[PDB]
This record gives sequence, C-alpha cells and structure tokens, in this order.
Amino acid sequence: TRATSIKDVDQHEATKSIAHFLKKSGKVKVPEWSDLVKLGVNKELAPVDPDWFYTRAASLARHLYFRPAGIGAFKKVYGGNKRRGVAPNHFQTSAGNCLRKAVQQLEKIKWVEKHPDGKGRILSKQGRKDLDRIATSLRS
Amino acid sequence: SRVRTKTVKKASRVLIEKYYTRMTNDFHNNKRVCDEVAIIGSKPLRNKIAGYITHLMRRIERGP
Amino acid sequence: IYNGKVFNQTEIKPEMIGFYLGEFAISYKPVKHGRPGIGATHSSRFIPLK
Amino acid sequence: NKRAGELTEEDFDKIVTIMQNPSQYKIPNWFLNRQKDIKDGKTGQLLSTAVDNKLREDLERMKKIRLHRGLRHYWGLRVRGQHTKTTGRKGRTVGVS
Amino acid sequence: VQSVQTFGRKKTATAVAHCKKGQGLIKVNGRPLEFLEPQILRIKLQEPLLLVGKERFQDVDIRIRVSGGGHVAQIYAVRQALAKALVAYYHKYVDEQSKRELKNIFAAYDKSLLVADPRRRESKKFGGPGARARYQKSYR
Amino acid sequence: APEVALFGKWSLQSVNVSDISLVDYIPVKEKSAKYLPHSAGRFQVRRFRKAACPIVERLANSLMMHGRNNGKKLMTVRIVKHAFEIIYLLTGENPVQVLVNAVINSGPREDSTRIRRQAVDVAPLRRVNQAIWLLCTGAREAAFRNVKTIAECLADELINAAKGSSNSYAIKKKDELERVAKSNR
Amino acid sequence: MDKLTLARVTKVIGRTGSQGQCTQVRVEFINDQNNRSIIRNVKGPVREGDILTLLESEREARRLR
Amino acid sequence: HRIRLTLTSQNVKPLEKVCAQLIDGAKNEHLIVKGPIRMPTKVLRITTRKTPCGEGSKTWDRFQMRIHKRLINLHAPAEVLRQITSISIEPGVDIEVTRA
Amino acid sequence: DKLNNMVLFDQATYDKLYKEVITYKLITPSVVSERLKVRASLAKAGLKELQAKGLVKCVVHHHGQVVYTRA
RNA sequence: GAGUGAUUUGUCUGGUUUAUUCCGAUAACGAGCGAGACUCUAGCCUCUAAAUAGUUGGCGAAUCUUCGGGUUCGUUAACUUCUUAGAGGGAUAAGCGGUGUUUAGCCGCACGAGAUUGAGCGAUAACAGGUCUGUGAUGCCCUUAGAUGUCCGGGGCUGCACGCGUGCUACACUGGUGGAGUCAGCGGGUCCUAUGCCGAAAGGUAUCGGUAAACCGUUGAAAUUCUUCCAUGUCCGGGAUAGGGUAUUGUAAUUAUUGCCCUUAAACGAGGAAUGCCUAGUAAGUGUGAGUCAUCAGCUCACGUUGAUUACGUCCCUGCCCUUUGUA
RNA sequence: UUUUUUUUUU
Repeated sequence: TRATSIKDVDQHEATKSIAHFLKKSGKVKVPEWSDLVKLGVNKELAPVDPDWFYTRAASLARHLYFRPAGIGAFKKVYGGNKRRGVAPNHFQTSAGNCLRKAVQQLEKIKWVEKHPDGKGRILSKQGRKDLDRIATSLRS
Repeated sequence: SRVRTKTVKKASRVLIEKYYTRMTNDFHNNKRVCDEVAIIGSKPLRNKIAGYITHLMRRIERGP
Repeated sequence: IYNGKVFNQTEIKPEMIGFYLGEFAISYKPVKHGRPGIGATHSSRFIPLK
Repeated sequence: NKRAGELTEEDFDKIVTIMQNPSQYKIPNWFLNRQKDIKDGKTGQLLSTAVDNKLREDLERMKKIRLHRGLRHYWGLRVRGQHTKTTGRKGRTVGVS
Repeated sequence: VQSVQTFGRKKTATAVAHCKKGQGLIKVNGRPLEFLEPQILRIKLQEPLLLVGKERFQDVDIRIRVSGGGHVAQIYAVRQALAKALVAYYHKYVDEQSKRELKNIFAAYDKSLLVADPRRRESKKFGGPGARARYQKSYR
Repeated sequence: APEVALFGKWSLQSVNVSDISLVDYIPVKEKSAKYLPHSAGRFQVRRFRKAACPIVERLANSLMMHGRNNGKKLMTVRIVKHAFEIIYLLTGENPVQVLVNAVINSGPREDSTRIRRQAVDVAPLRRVNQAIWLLCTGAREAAFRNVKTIAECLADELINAAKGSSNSYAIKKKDELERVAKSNR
Repeated sequence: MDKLTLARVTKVIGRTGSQGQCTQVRVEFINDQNNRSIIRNVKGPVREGDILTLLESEREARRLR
Repeated sequence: HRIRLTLTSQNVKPLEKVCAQLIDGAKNEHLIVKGPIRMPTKVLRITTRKTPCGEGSKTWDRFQMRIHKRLINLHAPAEVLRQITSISIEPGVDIEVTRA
Repeated sequence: DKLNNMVLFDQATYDKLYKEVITYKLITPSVVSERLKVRASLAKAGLKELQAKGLVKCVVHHHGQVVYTRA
C-alpha cells in the first residue's frame, strides 16, 4: 500500500540506492578529471569519496523526480556558504561542469529527457520507471 | 492606560443626559445606540464612549 | 617619467620588460617619523588655563 | 586513509617522483605554484627550500631593478596597497615629549 | 464527497490540510510523516495521533501542503493543521460529542494544537542592528 | 489515555520531588508530561509563567548559551537526549528522576545581598533557576577543550549532583554560597 | 546547628534592599505546634504560598519602615 | 474577446470609485463582466538621512509611495466600451484598455 | 603537559581493549581514549570492531556521539 | 482675585494615571497647545471578487504497487478555505470577585486571536549646536584672467615609530572538513537574466521571457538536520602576510579594483583597569534584499529563519519630572 | 568613608 514512489522512502537511502544502481549499470562514463577537481568555489578540498560522480548523478536524478530544473538551478541547489577568510560568509554557487556532464550521462542512459517546452531537463519515461522500482525495492 | 480622557468623559455625560432612555446596562446596546445617536470619527473612540456610558449607568442605578 | 611633480630620469634596462612606467617613478616620499606632536595620545591634549 | 608511518620508503619515493614531475602524471599546469617563470618560462612546483630560494630571488630582482614593489618589500612595508596608518603596528608606543 | 479543508499557521509558515474520507493516510507535500526533517521534531507531528488514537485517524485521508517559514515553523503549522482538520471532520460528519472529546484532548495537551500563535517578527529600527538592540555608544 | 513518555522512552508518572518547597516549581508529571522538551510556548508574558515550563525544556533552554550556540535548540535537545541515555545506561534509574534530584540538590538555600553583605533566604523559584544554571555551567566548562563530549559532561554533572557528591561543579558552588552566606549572618 | 525549618509564606510585606532586589515576607513554620510566624528577607521572586527552607530560624528581619 | 481594463492609482478611494462606476456601466449594458481583480500593491520606499549635513544623531526619514492596480476583464466587441470608459473618469486614476 | 596519545593500538593496549573495556557499563570513545591513551578516532574504530564481533551493544550512534554498552 | 512692583493664583491638600490622565478640593471662571485621540502596521474572522492567484473534482496520459492504493504530468466545470485586496465587524476595563472616598481607578479571574504589536506625527521657550562644501537661498568681505572661474595631463585624499572610536574574523569537538537532505520574507529588474553548449574554476558563448501576481522565480539562502574523517595536537582551529598564474569592469588596474587556482602559512590558548546594548518572536546566532554601484561592502537601511537566560523590581549609582526649603 | 579646581571680554 505504501513505498510505491520515491516520495514514500528516505531520501538518503534513495540516493544511496540510485548511486549503487548507476555504478552497477556500468554505463556511466566518469569525467577524466573526476579525481582532480573541487565541486565549487565554496569548497576547500576535493571530494573524499573517489566515486563522488555517481553519488552526484544519483542526487540529480532524485531531485529531477521532484521538480524539473537546469544546470543553473542545480548550481544553486548544490551551492552553499563560502567562507571568505576574514570577511563574512556569502552564498556561492557550485561548479557547473560536473553537473552538466552528470546530466548528460543520465541522458545517455535514457533516464532524462529535455523539457517538451525546451526549458530544462525532466525525468524521463524510463527514469520514473527505474526510480520507482528502486523506491519499492527499499520498501520496508 | 485605562483612565478615560476628558473627551470620552464629556461625550459620555452629554449622551447620558440627552438619551437616558436608550442607554441600558449592556455594552452592545450602548454601542449600537451611539452609532446612530452621535457622529464619532473613530471606532475605538466610540467603543470607549459606550463602555464608559455603561459604567455610568451602573452607578446611576445605585444612586444619583 | 612624471611622478606628479618632476620628471624622474630613468634608463630602460631589459629587466624592466613587462612592467608599467609608473612603477619606477615613485609618486611619494618615504616616511621618516618626527617626534609626535601635541594631539597624539590622550594624555597630551590638556592646555593649562592660566 | 592511512597513517604516514605505515607507509614504506618506496611509497614515499613514488609520491616524491610525482611531486617533482607533476606534469608527467597528468597534473594540469593550473595546479602548480610556479607557472611560466619570469626568467626560465618553465612551469613547475617549487618544493622544500626551493620556495624560499625563489622568494629571495624575486625580492632581489625587484629591489635591484628598483621596482616599487621591491622597494616597499625591502623597506619592510605592506606591498599590496593596504592602509598602514592603523594596522600592522608591531612596535613600541612613542609618547609626546 | 466527505471533505474538509483547514489550515495552521506559525510565524510565516502556513499549512493547508485537506481531509477527506479515506483509508487512514497522512501525507505532507506527498511525503510520509516519518521522513520529514528535522528528525528530532517528528514526535511533534506524531503527537496528535498519539494523544487522540490512531483509530480515530485511520478512517480519513489527510493531505497537507505547507509553505513559507522554516523547518520548525512548518512542523508546527503542519501539526496544527492536522489537529484542526480532524476536529473539523468530526464536527461536519461525526457527532458533536466526539468533536467535543477531540477538542478536549487536544486543548488539554497543548493549546497551540488548535489556536495559532500570534507572534511575528518586530521591525528593525534605525540606530541599531535589530528591533531593540542599539549600536555601541562611545562616550569620549 | 496513553501514558506520555519523554522521547517515547522515559516515564514521567513515576517521578517524585523530594523537596516540598520545589514540588510546585519542578514541573514533571500531569500537565507537564510532554513528549518532547521542545514546545514553542510563551513562558515570559507574566512573572511566574516560567514556573510552568517543563524542567527538561528548561535544561535544554539553559544549555544553549555562549552565543556560538545561541538558538540551536534542536542540537541542545539532542544533547539532552544522549545525556539521558548515558544517565540511564550508567546509573540504572530514570534519567528524569536523576535530573530532578540534581536540581533539588544543586539549588542554594541561603545567599548574600548588598544591603558588606547580608545573609538572606532564597525563594523556591530562584533556587530552581540557579540549580539549572549551575548544572549547565558545569557541563559547559568540563567540555571546553576536552575530549569528553558535552553529552558525557552533562551526564557526569547530573549524576554527581544527584548523589550530592562534591565533585560536580554545581554542588561545589552551592556549598560555596551557603558557606559565605553563613559568615554574613 | 539549627534544624532545617520549612516555612510557608503567609504574606508579602514588600520589596527591599539597596536596589530593591530582596523581598520582605512573613513566614509561618510548617511543622510547628505553636505556628511561629516571623519576618524574613528573601532573594529571588517569591509569592504567597511558597515554602522557604531556613537553615536557621532564630534570626528575624527588621520590619520595613 | 477579452478586453483588459488596467486602472492604476496611488489613492484607493478614487480608484475604487472609478472601478465601481465601470462595473456598474458594464452590468447596466448587460455585459459579461469579471469582478475587479486586485493586484498586490507596490510599495516604493526611500529612506534618507534627515540632516543636510553629517552632524547630529543619525535619524532617518522613511518615505513610501503606494501603487494599487485593478484588473477588469470584459467580453464586449460592441462599442459599449467607448461609452463606459468615456463617462467615468477621475483625477489621479489612469486607465488603459488592451485587446487580450 | 601534552597528551602523548597513540594513533594505533600497541599490542598490550589491544589486548586490554578485549579484556577490560568489554566489561565497562558505559563505553564511549572518550572514556576508552582516556583509559587506554588512544586517539578518539582509534577508540571508535576499535569499538566498531568490537560491535562487529558482538562483544558490545550500540545504544546511540549519532554523528556527534556514539555510545556502547557491555553485552 | 493678591501685591507699589518684579510677579503670582488659575496651573492645587489628597487619591489615581505612562501622562497637567482623571476624580475631587478650590479665589477663581472659562479656554488653548502638548498628552490622548489620530495615520500606517501586526494579528483573527465574514460580504465582494479573481485566463496575470489557486483548490476540489471530471477527463486524457505514464510509472510503481503489499492490488488497496500511492506518485506524476497535460488539460474543461464548482468553489473561494489557502493567495491577493477592498468593505466591515472585533476589545471596553465591558462581565464576575476583591479593593478604593457611593469616585478616579488598581489586582485576580472568565470570555476571548488578542486584557499595553511596533512605528509616524509631535508644544512653549532656547543653543552663538551643525550646515555658506546640497542648492539659480543668501548679506558683507576677497578674487576675476601671471583667475581662487573652467577645462586638460599626472599625483594626493590610502602616504606610517604611534594613540583612540565603530566593526569583521577567530581562539575550537555545542567544532572543522567531504558528502546527503530540506525550508523564507522584504523587496528589485530595459536592466534581470531562464535555458542550451564550453570551461577545473573564474567565467565565455547563442539567446528565450519580462517592461512584470504574467518572465528572472514554486525566488531550491544560510544558520539548522543526517552522515564520513579528524581529537586536544596551534592541527583538518585561524587564514593575516607574501610568490606565481589567471578571468572580468573600465580609456587606464602600478600604490596590487574585485573575483578564481596553487603555494606560504603569522598573532590568537576566552582577553587587565574599564565600559556598551538589551525585557519576547526580544537578546544572540544566521543568512537575504536595497542604498551606494562601470568594477568594489567587513558599512548603513530593511527582511526573514533558529530562537533563549534573567526581572516584572528599586532609587543605591547615572539622570529626568513635581513640591517644599536655603542661596552671597 | 572620601568628593579639590574650572583664564580675560562678550
């Protein structure tokens, strides 16, 4: 009766499972510089997890399940406080290359479509199918 | 605070002296009466006048 | 190079390539301090009345 | 996720080889602290005492050519155009008379 | 179609609860009540159910839509809307005796479950950093 | 009506206040039996309204001090939750009862005022207010620049205070005030 | 060493102290056959019905003028 | 078609008077009239220092101008518009007609 | 005096962890660190091993605090 | 009325009130300004309306499903609960108990959304207070072309042994670092910029839409929540100072405009004598918008989010108001 | 408990 959509499960578990699925599928081509870059100006160090790309793409797909968006919107979604040293913190957007490439890979796996109005990306016909399957797998 | 100014007190005295019959011991009745018997430029002022009129009625009943 | 008041004569050596002319004609004079005056410090603002 | 003590010597040799030849191991030129050297033009990462040696050479170069930045450097003042009226005071209070 | 619509408020957060005849569902913005952040403030959402009894909720479908404010304010608005929706349902389709009982339990536990807290931010006044505080005064 | 348990774990109806003077100033049971110590209520509109605030909520309120931690009531509630778990796991009895005993023992019963000082008695409300203030102050100091976490420090302070041992910060300060006041009699 | 005496506040005489911080009250001993009623100075907010715990009960406060 | 009547003013009373007059005209001509839709008011705030110099306590003057906007939707292809729009008019209110 | 606190388990301390610590009523990284003079990170790493082996029970597993008890 | 007069009385013994607010007494009677009333604002609730706001359905479609349901778009009716903004009601010391001079009123209770929400305005008489550098406001004085007018080119207003004021960032596990997950409001725009593509970033590039409840924008803010590593070490706290490279604004960036990348990594271990602000959605923490703005916010003016400890007093310090009194 | 001063003219 329950646990038939992504909205009925824990979002942390949902992203973990989606990342696991993306890694297992073996169809996601990670950027060469994955182990070489920060994920935005506000960050000080590179990601601790070497597989951060899969988690980031999983989070992108999970949020696309909730609302359509674009690269600019996701830059704010993953942006945050930047510490300017001896000056007060301010909001800073995240990097855009990682977001773009992750969404392009999600398109390659036929999980994301272009908005029919041509103003962003939307979770695709197969994307909803797969994400609901992962959610109902989480079940419990 | 809750001390009524001379504006309210004088208006209440004139109203009681001129419309004693219509003034009962009920605040809503006094308010409705004032609405038509006087032109008051503010609802808070009208309510203050009506309340003091009722308070004066309560004493009038006891004595002069 | 004009420094605002006078033309500082300067030979151009090969080691000055890639810099501005103004970097070689200082516009001010280095400060040598001078035994602070009356206004400095809060103690030394009082003038006797008589 | 390992303590440096649990590493052997050839691990450090590998790391040091990478550090001295970052360009060989696909470390982009924008990752290095000395790119397009003013004298040699080579792009590399200064390490150990090389950093201090290069700092000395840079200051000496500017001072010798009498660049404003070098003059300020060897005068001991701030060189990035900060206000020096109120901050940076590391001296002794001087009284009046 | 047996349906009522109530609302709860707190600070700026406002929640609108639509409670119809159903099989015992409660969904906030499409998510279950057990996965609403912050985690620690989940017993606050469960409190109406705990006090009244899940048996008096299992006959309705309450869909809540909340917006404005912050996390804590939205939690409080949601719980208030839930309580008011149940009371309104029992008032419009169940006996006044049961409605009175429901109001009695809710008011005995917490008054804010039914009556909105009227506190709102006070405007800042010049000469100080906030509503009441003033900038430091130097007397010399 | 179901029994209300703090955090859904600790029973309130089994808590008793030894001090008759503080029975009506330490709200624990009956109307004060609340599931969470986070209730966004107005306890300062009138003079003695704060006396109706649940004691656990007062603890959480007083733990969010030193502006670094100002306004973080969720973190403070989590801290009290973990401290209560440590209390139960270490002593064996109801952590709410432990807190009540600590509050009973931590409040001074005689103080000094500037009327050189003059010894005066302490009203029950102030006795409770200082009890909470001293306990939270002791935990905060113990956890600063220390490996022990704030929850662990809070647990130790409550345990020692409840036992009356002169190792808790609050008990030491309480005895200090009474001793000084006894001199100014 | 005087026994801990519990006393209920029968009435509040009024505020006192240099800054008006203390409260002069009248207290009546709880466990006392004669019902000793005296005047005390109290620190902190106190109201009628509050039970104070006097470490020593012999002292009496000077009545307010 | 949908004729849009946009009436904007800085004073509520004249604006509502004109709006009521237009609504009454349309109803009298038995037209399909859509009630007055009230757009959120626009508040323009200028906060300035009162002093013309830099001296004294720092006191600020808070000026604000309010703009109220009313929408009226009409299904009127006949020239009844011309009449209803021409008769009603009042200073301080600016009305505009659009062929949406 | 600085806390000369070890980063990895010496053998004697490792055996102490399996013998004494498992009997403590309250088991937390801070207390075991103060007992065996071990970095708190090591303390909780080893407590994870103890939990995996089943000699301790987790009671609180917050990111800001972990609490274990004797089994 | 009282005094020759300066001047008094009115404008009070007393009680009360935030209040020269009222009751009352009264050689004064009758009035005015100020206070109050008033305007805006915050609640909570009922009539008007909503293809620039939305709901409840109905109807298509596509996912999962424990088969009974959940989620999701794309859309023609009923309705305004939510949204917007007009019109109204609503609270007043009116009801009950106590108290008080049969008053003015005060305390508590009840009813209630609320039993003092915050601002604006704000008298007589003054200050040698600030402003001639806001002004085609201005007297007098000075100057008027080897100018104190005006423009053009450079420099300075930032210059640094030092003293002071307002501040920002911190000194750490109530934490920092990498993830994951989520909630605003005031308001701005011809300039905002969606959205594609490139770039590690900064940013670049083709342009949609919008002069706006229509688009930016469901304004996906921070603090906060959950996880991972770090553990009392000046260290993964702090990020000053400095080197190199690098985008962008602009005629021009040197005396570094600002931002980005790598590197260097200082004092600081809770701060003496002193001293400021503050009573509830307040303090404090936290970010956002606007002003300034070609570029540049650590400033101010506002807005929200998280949200307390203490007191509900006193005249002891600092002052203020009224009366009596003394005064060279 | 202690608590001294305040240039000339205007």
